[PDB]
Amino acid sequence: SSRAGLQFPVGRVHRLLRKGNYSERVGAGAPVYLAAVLEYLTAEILELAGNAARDNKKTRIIPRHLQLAIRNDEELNKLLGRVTIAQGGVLPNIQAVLLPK
DNA sequence: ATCAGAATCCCGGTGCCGAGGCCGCTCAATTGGTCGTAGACAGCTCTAGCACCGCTTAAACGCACGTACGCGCTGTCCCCCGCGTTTTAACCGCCAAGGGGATTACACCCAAGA
Repeated sequence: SSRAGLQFPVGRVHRLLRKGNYSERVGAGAPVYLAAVLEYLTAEILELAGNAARDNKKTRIIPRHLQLAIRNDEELNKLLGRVTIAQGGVLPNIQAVLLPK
């Protein structure tokens, strides 16, 4: 992790890939790549959640912040389409035909 | 246009259990070395993909006319929209079923074992 400049563990990812019964041999660049991708995804999600929390005057990330960060982003909603977030709720979307005319 | 009215958001205020910081190891991560096979690279090939022509024809577009599905407007009465009353989902103290100490007054005498 220190040689690749990543916060996610490289040895743990390598051990998980070796014990997960995915392939006979595992290279040295695949765990680094997977850890980097996971770290980038986590960083994007956490930044969006922190922005949503700052928009609500909150200092702690709650599942509602994660839901608002995932649903507002198009790519994050496409990647997590069939993903359900517990205690996250939904978006405050009201149809125009239901408003008082 | 205009007001009275219940419903909603932000601020003193507070404290507490969840969020956050620190210590000891020890089992997983790291270093160093010896096998070693799956991976990278060069070579032959012919089959598979690609571009183009000859002859053919049913498919696709413009024309003609109305109409019936498409859609605005109307008469109705309906069954949800919404408030008032407890109640049903559980939460919270005294009866009449029994288990036990206590008694057979008071004072005196005789006989026979450890």
